[PDB]
Amino acid sequence: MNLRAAGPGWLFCPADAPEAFAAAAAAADVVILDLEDGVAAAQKPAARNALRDTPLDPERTVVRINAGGTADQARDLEALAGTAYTTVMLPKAESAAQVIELAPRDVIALVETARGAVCAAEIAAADPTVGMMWGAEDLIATLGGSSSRRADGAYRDVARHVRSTILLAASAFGRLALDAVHLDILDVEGLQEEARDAAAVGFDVTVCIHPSQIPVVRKAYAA
Amino acid sequence: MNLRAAGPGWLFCPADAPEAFAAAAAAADVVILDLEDGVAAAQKPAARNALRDTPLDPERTVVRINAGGTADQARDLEALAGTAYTTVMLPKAESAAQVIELAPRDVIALVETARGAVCAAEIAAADPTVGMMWGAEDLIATLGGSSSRRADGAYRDVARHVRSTILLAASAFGRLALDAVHLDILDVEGLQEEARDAAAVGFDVTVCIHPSQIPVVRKAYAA
Amino acid sequence: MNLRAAGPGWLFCPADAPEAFAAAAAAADVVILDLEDGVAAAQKPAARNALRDTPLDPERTVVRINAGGTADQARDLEALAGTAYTTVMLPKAESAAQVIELAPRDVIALVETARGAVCAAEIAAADPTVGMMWGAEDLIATLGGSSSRRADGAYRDVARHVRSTILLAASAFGRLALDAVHLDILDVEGLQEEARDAAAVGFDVTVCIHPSQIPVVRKAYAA
Repeated sequence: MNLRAAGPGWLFCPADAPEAFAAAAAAADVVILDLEDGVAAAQKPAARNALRDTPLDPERTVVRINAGGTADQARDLEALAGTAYTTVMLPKAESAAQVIELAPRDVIALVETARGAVCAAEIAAADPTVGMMWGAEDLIATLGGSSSRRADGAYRDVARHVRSTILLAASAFGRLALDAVHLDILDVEGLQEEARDAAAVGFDVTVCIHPSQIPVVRKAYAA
Repeated sequence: MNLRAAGPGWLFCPADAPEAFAAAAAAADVVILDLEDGVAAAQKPAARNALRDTPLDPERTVVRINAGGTADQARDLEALAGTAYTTVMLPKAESAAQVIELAPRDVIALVETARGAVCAAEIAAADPTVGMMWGAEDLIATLGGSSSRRADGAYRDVARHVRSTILLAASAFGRLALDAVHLDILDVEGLQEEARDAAAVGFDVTVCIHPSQIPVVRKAYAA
Repeated sequence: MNLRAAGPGWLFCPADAPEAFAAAAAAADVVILDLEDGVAAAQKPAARNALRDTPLDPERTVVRINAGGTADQARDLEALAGTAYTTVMLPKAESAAQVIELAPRDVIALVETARGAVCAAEIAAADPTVGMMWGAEDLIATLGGSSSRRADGAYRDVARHVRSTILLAASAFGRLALDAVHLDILDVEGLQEEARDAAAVGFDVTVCIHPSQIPVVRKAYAA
């Protein structure tokens, strides 16, 4: 894809909700159709049919698949064979090997565990990689913690550490850098603060979970 | 050991003070009997006899030995042969090789130098490792600095950087993560702040230097 | 050189301004004569003649050359052959290989790109390296960003992350650690804050762009 030519506003859309695909695509620069956490276990088969029967522009759509080694991932790759999509987002990306095994597709590696952070440069360097993203929620969960943000709302240090790690790793290997979702959708002040910072430090994209976030991201990345 | 089954409150006890061993063990989840800085050069021989003649429960006790390559470390390992202890804490841990050479014992690697930080993942991955700890005092000392904390009491950036480095490295390799000692014992406010943060980001343990710290650690790690 | 014996106040002096070399050397502990950004494309040939015809004490002077693989770097190394200088500062240092290729000279590697940060330990370990420096301006520029500092004047997280990375990498390999320039020359409050922090965490040097900065650096590093 020409991912860098598309704007900074990427938007997750659960793949079991095809009646929303068209609105997502007109609201966003790029849509991430999601087969992992946006979709309940029981509705994943249905998401996979929707992925095949309701297409979006493949130059502006990526698919978030399930994690390395899972049965769900194998079922997802089977469903993708029926589409025109070329670019997948790998959750819980923990090794170069997990990226390589997705060739010949392009991969955005979403690093949200300790192992992924420690191996960030190896992941970024892997031949299929075209982008690196980070997520604070599952990072804190898999570390054994309870809260990604302190009381005043700033990320805790380890999240801030991983953020920089992934920005550097992506940029060292010429990859797109994607900043993490702002989970408090109505907190537009917080999102503006993060997206302006993201833009200023050289993130390419801030990923969004609701269409209302897109304008604020696009404005933050203006100059 | 089943270190994860024991609580979050670990407590250093100088090994030259056997009259205190029993009180330490009833106050703490785990006791670290110390052969390094808690004991003066001249009293180390005596600590080593105390280590042999006054035993603690080996399921709930670890021994802090001296650093790699030192004569003191060799004398410590000789004294440990006479005990039931299985798990040692290696100060100034700087390489996988320093951990490997302690096999077949289990090792908590205490990283408190630049080299240890740079090599954190290699240290964490080493087969004997069961835990990773960090210490800010000797990190700053060996870097050539003078102060681990700024005027408002927060750690300086490099300490905060090492903290996250060791949390990630431990968690990437399935190891226990131990947060650094709060040296200002009477500053219970500061300890509560650090331990609640430690718990929230997935530290398993906060290490203590005085029995009064244990309750505050155990409460911070509650939920 | 005996770089550690010289003071903490290093000062850049554009190499096209030889009428200023003597004043720079009396104002500073060490002078960095600059062939890269302090000198415009058209004046570089002239800088190189000045470097040869107006000598400074080689025990107290280093030369900032141009980047790896550039024609300018090759012209710089040709000009240096005519001098008594032994120690060069490599901008945009990105690999051990870029340092090795400068042997047998001593090298201060100035890390100011993502690749340099990711490869910091490899760079520090390289045999010619005697020092590591970082720069926030070109780090942010090459990452694709616009601002190294937030509104309240603190560095953005990625700069703070690289700072610590380079301090650790230098110290892990016994190298001098050089803290980044304070670009707002008249902001002596900001420089004092950074230099006192630098000194406290074990930086050896804070690099300066104007002679007025030297006293404030030397006082910050006192004890």
